[PDB]
Amino acid sequence: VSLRELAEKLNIYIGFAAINNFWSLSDAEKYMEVARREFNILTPENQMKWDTIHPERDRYNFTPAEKHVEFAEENDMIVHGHTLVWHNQLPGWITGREWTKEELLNVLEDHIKTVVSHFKGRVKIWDVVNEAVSDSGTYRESVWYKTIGPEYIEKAFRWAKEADPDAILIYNDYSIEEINAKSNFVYNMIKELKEKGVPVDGIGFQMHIDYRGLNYDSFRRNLERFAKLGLQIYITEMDVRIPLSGSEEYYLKKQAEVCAKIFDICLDNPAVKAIQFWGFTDKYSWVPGFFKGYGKALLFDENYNPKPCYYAIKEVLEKKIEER
Repeated sequence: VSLRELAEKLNIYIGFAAINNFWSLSDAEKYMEVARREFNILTPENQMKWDTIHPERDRYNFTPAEKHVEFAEENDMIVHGHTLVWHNQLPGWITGREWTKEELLNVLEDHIKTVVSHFKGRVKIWDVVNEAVSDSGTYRESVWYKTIGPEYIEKAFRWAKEADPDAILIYNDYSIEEINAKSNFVYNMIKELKEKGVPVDGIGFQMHIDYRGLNYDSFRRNLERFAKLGLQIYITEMDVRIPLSGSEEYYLKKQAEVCAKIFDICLDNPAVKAIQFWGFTDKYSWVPGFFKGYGKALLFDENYNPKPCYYAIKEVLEKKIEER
């Protein structure tokens, strides 16, 4: 039984992030086969981002993203868009010049409406605003915030909902799984947005954690408070990094325990609608390059062979189905 088959029985989605030009990889055939066999939701890792989809002020390139959508549709997967507003990897036409509030607001609205309208009805979930809060519990001083002020967030959501009323719009961020200064800020930010009628349909927890896991009680309580705001919950970029030194056997065992616990807790909260990993094979992962000294954070090894965490997750899913 595949992960997606089990997900269907529990009425949730389980998926991954698709690497750039996955269709032309030297091992594209094997990569795509594992993907279609196991998952029912796909997030383009980079090809829906600004620098790829909107390379010049008046130029739009949907070509790569369309291949991601085509693959998903052909293999019965829904698509998760990523991401409309972010501070990293912005094109030179944005970072290379000074802006005024009015000019950047027009730029932001134009981008959001064009991109969202282009995939209207084909992308079910959109990461509208990504990582807008600093790691100190304050607004991140990005070009958007510094130029426009906090209103860019509320406006991004309203514009996206206008372009596609049926799309589920979410705020996505890292290190906010537990109750802490950062998630507290996010909680108040979203509570306030929804009080004002802003269309924030859900929240996304990236889940970029390590073999040590999380404070599970805090995670459970945090999921509960966000669910009570009337939000759908998504685990969006999960990976459980382990040290590339020491006993791999020991770390993969801890990795499996962590994955099993996260799934156990998520499945117990009906607001969680999907769980995705930021890739699926250790052969293709952003972890080694970002977290020095770490890696082997995914479900399958470099040879596409399932790891301990894969079986652990599957058993948890099967257990939930039986109890129901």
